[PDB]
Formats: sequence, C-alpha cells, structure tokens
Amino acid sequence: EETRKIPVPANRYTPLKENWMKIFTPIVEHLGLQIRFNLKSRNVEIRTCKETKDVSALTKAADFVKAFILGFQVEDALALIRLDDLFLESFEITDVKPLKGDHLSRAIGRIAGKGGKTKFTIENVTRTRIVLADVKVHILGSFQNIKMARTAICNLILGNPPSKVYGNIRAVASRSAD
Amino acid sequence: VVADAGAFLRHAALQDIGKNIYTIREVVTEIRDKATRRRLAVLPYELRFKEPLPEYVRLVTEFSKKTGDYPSLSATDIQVLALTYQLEAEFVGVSHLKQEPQKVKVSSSIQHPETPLHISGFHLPGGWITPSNIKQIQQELEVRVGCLTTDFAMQNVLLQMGLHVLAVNGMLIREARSYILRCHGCFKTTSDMSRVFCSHCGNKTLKKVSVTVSDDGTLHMHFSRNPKVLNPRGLRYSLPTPKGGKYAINPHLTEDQRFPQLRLSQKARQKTNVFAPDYIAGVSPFVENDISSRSATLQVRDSTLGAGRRRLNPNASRKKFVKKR
Amino acid sequence: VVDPFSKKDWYDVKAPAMFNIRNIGKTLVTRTQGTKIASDGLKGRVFEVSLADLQNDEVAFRKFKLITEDVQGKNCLTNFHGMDLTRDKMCSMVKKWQTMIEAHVDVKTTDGYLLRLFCVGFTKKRNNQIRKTSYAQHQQVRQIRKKMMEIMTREVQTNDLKEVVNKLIPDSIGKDIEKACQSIYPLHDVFVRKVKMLKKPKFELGKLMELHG
Amino acid sequence: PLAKDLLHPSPEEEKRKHKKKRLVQSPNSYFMDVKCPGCYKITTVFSHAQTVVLCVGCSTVLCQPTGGKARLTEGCSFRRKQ
Amino acid sequence: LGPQVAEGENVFGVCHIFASFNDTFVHVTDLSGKETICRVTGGMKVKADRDESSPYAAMLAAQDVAQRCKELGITALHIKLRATGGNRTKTPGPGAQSALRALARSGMKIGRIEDVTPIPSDSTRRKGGRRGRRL
RNA sequence: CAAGACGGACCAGAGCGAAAGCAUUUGCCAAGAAUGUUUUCAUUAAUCAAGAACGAAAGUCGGAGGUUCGAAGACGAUCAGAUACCGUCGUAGUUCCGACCAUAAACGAUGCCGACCGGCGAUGCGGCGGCGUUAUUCCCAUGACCCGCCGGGCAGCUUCCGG
Ligand SMILES: [Zn+2]
Repeated sequence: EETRKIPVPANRYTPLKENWMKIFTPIVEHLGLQIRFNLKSRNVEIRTCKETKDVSALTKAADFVKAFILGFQVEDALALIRLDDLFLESFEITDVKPLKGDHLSRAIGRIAGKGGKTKFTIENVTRTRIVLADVKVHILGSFQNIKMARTAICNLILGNPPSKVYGNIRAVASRSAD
Repeated sequence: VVADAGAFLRHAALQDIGKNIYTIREVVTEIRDKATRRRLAVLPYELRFKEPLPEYVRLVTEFSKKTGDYPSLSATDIQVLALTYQLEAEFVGVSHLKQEPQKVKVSSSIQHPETPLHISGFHLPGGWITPSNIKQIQQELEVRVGCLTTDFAMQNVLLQMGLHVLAVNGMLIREARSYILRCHGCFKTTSDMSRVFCSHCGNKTLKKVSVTVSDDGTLHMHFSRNPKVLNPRGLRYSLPTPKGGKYAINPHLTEDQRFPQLRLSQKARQKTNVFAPDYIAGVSPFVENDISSRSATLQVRDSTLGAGRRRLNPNASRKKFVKKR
Repeated sequence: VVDPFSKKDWYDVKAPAMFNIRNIGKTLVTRTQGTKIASDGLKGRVFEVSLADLQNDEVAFRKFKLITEDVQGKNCLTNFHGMDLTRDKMCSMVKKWQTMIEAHVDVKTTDGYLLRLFCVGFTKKRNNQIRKTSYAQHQQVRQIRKKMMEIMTREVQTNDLKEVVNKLIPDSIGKDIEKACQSIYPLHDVFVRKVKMLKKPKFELGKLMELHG
Repeated sequence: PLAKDLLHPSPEEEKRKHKKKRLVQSPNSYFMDVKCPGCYKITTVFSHAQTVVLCVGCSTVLCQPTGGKARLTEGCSFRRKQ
Repeated sequence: LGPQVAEGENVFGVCHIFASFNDTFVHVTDLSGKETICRVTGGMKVKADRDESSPYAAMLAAQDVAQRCKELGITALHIKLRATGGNRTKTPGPGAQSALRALARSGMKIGRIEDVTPIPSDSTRRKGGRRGRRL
C-alpha cells in the first residue's frame, strides 16, 4: 500500500477543521481511501486500501487536499476529484517584475480590485479560480484557461490598469473559440 | 421507542426493532426537510401520535429547571420527555425512576478547550477513516420502551432521571460526553453550542467546558486550568459612534440588537455542485461569480465568512495596505 | 540499432550494518570492455536514501547519502557520505513570527573524517503566551548559537564515524541542544540540518568490513 | 475631566506619576541599611548604587550594580531608613 | 532482460520529471541517478513547437517511459519534480502534474514525491529588466 | 573543480542611523539613543548669513576583475507607410580600490525648538511592582512566559476638540 502526505500551515488548520467532513467524505465514499490528520507532524495522510476503485484515485485525493490547503474552496477542489483536465500552476508576484515594499503591495491590490471585483471578473472570463496567498498567486482550471489567467494577472502586476486588462482578456476569450 | 425529530432527520429506519413507536404531531410537523417528508409518506404507518397528561409535563418542568437544562430544551422536547415518562409510567412501575438529581462534581485539567480530542480524523501520535468506519462514526456508541434523542440536553436530563436512552444504534447508551458553554460572569450554563451571548446576563462571555453523564445519574464537569482562556486582551477597544441607515454595521454588542438587512444576491450565495448529474454539460467548471449586483458593490459578505479576522484583537497591527471592510 | 541494455549488468547495493534494512536496491553498470572495468564505473555512486527506507521506526523527513566504496561480486558496499533534511520539512519549519538560529561547525572525528555540521533551531511560543511573536534578542541568539556549536563539536570530536552516525539516526544531538538551550530561550524544532564530507581519510579495506560486518 | 482637584491628588495618583511630573518632585530611591550575614557591622547603601560596595571589615561584596536597583548579595539583610 | 528478482520486491528507479516553461522532460534513471533508463521530452511526441509544453505531450511521454520501464523490468518509481529555478519560477507547471498523474495511471507503483528544484540561497540577476517581463 | 556575484525564506507598518541608507558566522575597532541616578558643572542654550562634513542611481579619470544582467550595437521576425514593442547575441556598465561629480517623486509632495488642547490598547527598548507556569516538579538567584505602572520611540484606531 502506498500513501501521500500533504502539509498544513498554521493559517490553514482552522479551515481544515471546520471543513473536515466535506473533505473526508468524498475521499472515502467516491474514491474509497483511508485518510487521517497527523497532528504531531501536521500532515493530512491519504492511504490506499482494499476498497479503492482504481489507480490514480489517490492522486486525485492528493490534488483535492492540496488545492484546499492552498486556499481554494472545497467545492472547487471537488472539481479536482471529478474532472481530469484541471491543474494548478502558481508563481510569486516578483517572478514577473522586481517589486519592493509598497509597490509590491499595490501589485496585490490591483490583482484583487475593490471588493475583490477584478479577481472575480478574471475568474468569470477565464473560468478559473485564483487564490492570492501572501505574495503568491495560484490558478486552477484548464491549461489554456490557466495561460489566459496568467496573461491577465501578469499584465496586472507589470503595471497596466484593470480596464485595459478587462478589454484584452475579453478579446482573447473571443478569439479563443470560447 | 419514542422517536425524536433527530431520528426522522437522520432517516433512522428503526421501526422494525421496537413496537412502541410513538411521537408528537408537533415534532413531525415542524420538519422543514423535503426528503424527510417524502420518506414519511413512504414508511409503513405503525407509529401513533399522542399528547401527555399535563401533570407529568409540570413534573418534568420542575426538575428540568433544577438540573440546569431548562432554557436549552424546547416545548416539544418537554413533550417528548413527558411522553416517554408517561409510557414508562404506564408500562413499567414508577418506583424505578428517581427525582432531585445529584449534585455535579468538579475536576479541572490543563488541556485547552479547543484541543481537538474526540474528532474522528485527528490523531495525536492508528486512527484512520476507512470506508468501513463511515456508517460506524455517529457518536459515542455503546428494553421495551426507549428514546431516539440526539440532542445532548435530552440525554442529559434522561440519564439524570434514570430513563434508559438508546441511539440510532439499537443498543442503549451508557455514557454520554459532550461540551457545554458556561458564563464566567454569572455562572449559568447553556447546552446550545451555537449561542454566543449569555441567556441570563447577556454578555459575550460564554466559554467551553466539557461534561459527561453516566447511566447511573452522575454528571461530572471538566474545566480547563489554562490562563489563556480567561485573559482580557482585545476586549477593551474604542468603538465608533452608533450609525443608522440602510448600510450601517454596528459592532454587534447585544444578542437581540437590530441590524439593517444586507443580504447577498441569490447568484452570489450559490456554490458549485459537482456531484450533480447535469454538471458535465455545464459550460464552466465553477459557478460564475456575482459582479453585477448592488451587494457586490456594497461588498456584502456571508456571515460565516471572515471569522479568523474577528478573533484577531482590535488593538493590534494589521498590514499597511489592507482595510477591514 | 544495437540495444545497449543487454551489455549492462545488475548489481545489488547494500547499506552498512548501522541501519536495519540492508538491501537499498539495484544498480546498472555497463560490463567490462577491456579498457574500462565494470568495477571502477560504479566506484563513486551516491544514493539519497530516506531514513524510513533504512529503518522502519524512524521518521521519513531525513535523508542519508551513502557512497559505495567497494564491489564484492554483485554486492556494493556503501558508506556514509552525508545527511540532509527533506525540503518539504525545511519549508514547513520556517514559519513567520519567530527567530531562526543557525550554526555550523567543521569538526574532525577520531578516525580522520572531517565533517561539516549544520544545525537549525527555532524559538518556541510558550503554552500560556499571548504575544504573537516569539523573537529572541541578539545576545540570546549568539548564546544559543555558541552552545549549539559547543554541543555539536563536543558530540563529534570524541567519537568515530560509527558512533556519530548512530547518533545522527535519531538526532541525539538535536535533543541535547533542545534540553541545553531552555535556560536562554526555549527552542522548538532543532535538527542537525545537514552533514557534509569535507575530508575522507585514506581508503582501507578492513574499515569497510567493520562497518559492514 | 472638566473637574479635577489639581491641588490635592490622591497618593495613588502621585505614586503612579513620573518622579519629575509630580506636583512637587520627589525621588524614588532610598538609603537602605544593609547587614552582612557574617559581621555585625551596619552599612548604608544607596538603593540605586552604581558601584560594587565592599564591606569595611570583611572585604565582601554587598551589592552589584544593575541597570536600576543594586541587587543585594544572597544572605545579606536590609531595612529602609526613616 | 532485467533484474532477477521475485514478484514481491520492487526494483525502484528514480523519475526526474522536469517541467520547463517551454517543454517537459521525463528521465527515468537508477537510484544513484548516474545511469539512465529512459528520457522522453515533450517534443518527441507533438510535431509543433507550440505544444511542446502541453499536458498532452507530457501524458504521451509518460506512457512512453512507462512502456520502456516495463520492457526493462522497473516496477516502481521515486519521483523528483522540478521547475527551472535559480532566478526563474520555482513552482512546477501543469506539465509535471500531468506527467505524474498519467504515469501513476499506467500501472506504476509510486514511491516518494520530492521537489528537487534549484532554489538559490541568494540569486544572480533576473533575465528580465527592471521594466518587467511576461507581456 | 574554478570564478565572480548575491546574502532569499526567517523579515514584521519591527529595529538602527543626520540623511543617503542598513540583514551570512566570528573577532577586533571606536561611536550612539533611550533608560536609571538624593553624581558633577551651573545658563554653558534655541535657530542660523558665511563657511564645512556626508549625499541613491547614473556618469567621468586612474588600477584590478568580469558570473549574471545589459543602455549602445548586430542579427531574426513583423507591415498601405515602421525606423518602438518581441526573441537570440552583446559593448560600456553592473563588482572592487583611489579620486572626482552633488543630483532624485532625495516625500509626510508637510522647517526646527518650546508650551497647551480628548480617549484607547498593542508594539520596541530601559526601569519598577506582583500572584503563578516553566528550565524534564529546576536545591537558591536567574532566563522564557503572565498581570499592572513609568519614560523616550515606530506606528495605529476612535472622536461633532477645534480648524
Ligand atoms: Zn452570563
């Protein structure tokens, strides 16, 4: 029997506890896997058993809990246990432009927008979920959708105003046989 | 076999085990779940409705106001207690059951109240969740008439009086451990885990304390001797002047204070379901976000959302480019 | 056109007697072609074997690098070459509101192995602490670091390689440093983070037989 | 506020305040009578002394300088004078 | 052709999956890492430079290396995931994820997943300018 | 194996400095704020024409070095009219040592010193008072925590002070 262990940071312990039933129920019911949370090592431990239906169910469960621990909604990672062409590519903000301090801070701001609106609008065009951890950006969707999402986000954190990015991303969605 | 509404919610089809299946009309007519009501019209009808003679309803009330469970229970829960008390009285001799319930004994320990003991998936140093354990994990599981009570206050007063209580499992329950909330201002306990203001004094001062009741009739209550729990760090902070109007969010200081209605749009409070059989024909993997409504502009949030932000104390330093709505 | 995997040959690579599990696995080598020998093609292969794959009861975030040093007829005798933590464990320990204290020593064992030890420790938040941050001051950091170097150098320079590597399996040095540093600033997760080879002695055959059996 | 007897503050209120910011300045230090465990000799030591005061007839250290109050050696006794 | 081992014990290899920002490599090798068993980059499958980096080419390369492993007898694999590192991006793309997923699908026992990516302690200067990069 | 660079994560509205600025260990070197003081001198002070010291990056003279990046420049791609964007390569530079240069959105777009006018609890340093927990129940002081006060700091929140 083979297993995977997925670490949890301290800001993801309480979401892991409140959302715990919603985590372990689809893993053990529809994939038939053993699961626990090692508190001493602070790892979510997912293990194959006799009742597993097929191979690469445990990799689905690992991607499910990884997407949850990075900060996605539990429903959006139930999308990982269901769907097959969903991946997650992440990058730091200073992987595009060297930003320091308040400039870097404003970068985060103009990814998010007021109320989060910009973020949500990007999600509505590229059909992805974006999560902005402290200086880091995580995208979830299809491959071409993830590269559209990176194009929009990278234009946002090399300076362009959100209106230009909105127009460009809707045009790119129109030319992409969406 | 007196069925509480918890048995009907849980779809506990235990009508074959017992024959004295009786219940109130009020507990079955108050259920708002559609699947349970559909299941009610399919089940074989051997259950019978009754109403207890009100004298035992008083007697149940005068000892529930002594055991410290009276504000927690509902009227219908008193109806269930009175019905099982009367069925015990009519079927079995009445000298078995005792009154004037026994005093609680105090025993404190060092563990924090938030220590996640008795949560199934967790393991301190094996405890796994197998496909064989999901039907097993309901609660702490261990002759003619019983109960199907799942609320802890029900089991507390029942095992205090000495009525044998059973579960969705056929075997009767011997031990019942749970958590309660106790006020550190007026020392009045509540069995409702949802409630954050005290019933007596009305202050936001309830803290978690564990209890366990035996089948004998003993209640023993475990405190936490940890100075983190009773520390007034972010409790004094200056408050804004009270604002009215349609958009004001006052800091929520009393339980029955009046908020203006700021509800999310029906599009925004919809989550994506992937187990639906019509999901794969759907255009996007996820539900579209709402960015067109007025509540999107007003930045209305779900009430459960942003909980760890509130537990940060207000006299502290947030990052310099963030704003807390 | 010609398959070169027919000419290759499979050898067993084995851990020394200091670990519970011996057979760490298999190894390809192209056979002898007159000029170059099959033996000296595999004289310097380094194996990253996790600790759980060497002993059952130990934890899997530690990795021992074993270098093979002889070949004995489809057996490859391996000796200790290094140790490091898993990068997942390293990423998990570096949390924010605390002090990282690192130290390193160039220490020589009694039998001629010059090693470089790296030790990392973290300041611990107390059980009734309300302050978010758990920083040490600079003098406290220097005192802790000085004691870390003292404990490691005292714990290596008096022993040979076998005893030192037997105390690197459960991190005896780590538990010693956790106990000794409580009087300055209490420490949270200390490990000998890394062990390097700086110098090896002249190779000997009886020594490897001692370490193997 | 808007009504405060500035003339007669409470002794708690004066004892809280900085030694200059009092209504009349007054020091927080004192001259204490120290008593060595060995000898019978009474010595006077300032409570915020900066030196290592030595016993006259024993040549034993009485107090060490610190950032604030001098710490008395273990075993010596003392009384605050008048 | 391969090791003479019973059906119980597995003969491990190490799988170096390297997901560049232009293609993806699959290098199966010895536990030492010194001698190579197979390596199928993404461009060995799709005849277009645009789709060297796709998860589709990564899947096809994973099937190829798994087939070659069952030819030579390797049954189980340790995995070292990798992106470019150094100055550049540290988190591996969907190419390595797709290769890992499809390779796990194709009958391989999977051992330990380790991220061996070159994180520098402290770096040289980035290939972009001050003015920024990536469109 | 070598070379030159750079000291991430830890790193915070935390600290230090006159500002520019400042983050790998250890040792030396000389400075420094704050605090503490029933120490000393006794007006020695504030602000400053003139005059001086320091002053990012770029740049310029001499020497050394050149890993990365890279103005100029070479190509490749791209078009009714493209000569900027983009990709590969690459010079001065980017690094050091000795000289010059004295400018920045060198910003709080906010002289310095002194006084008065509301509240609050977090934080950094120093000091004081005090139950307790901890250094495997520490044998005593001592560090790490916890509660309050005082002083100078970096900030914050709250207010119909008044503008
Ligand atoms: Zn109360």
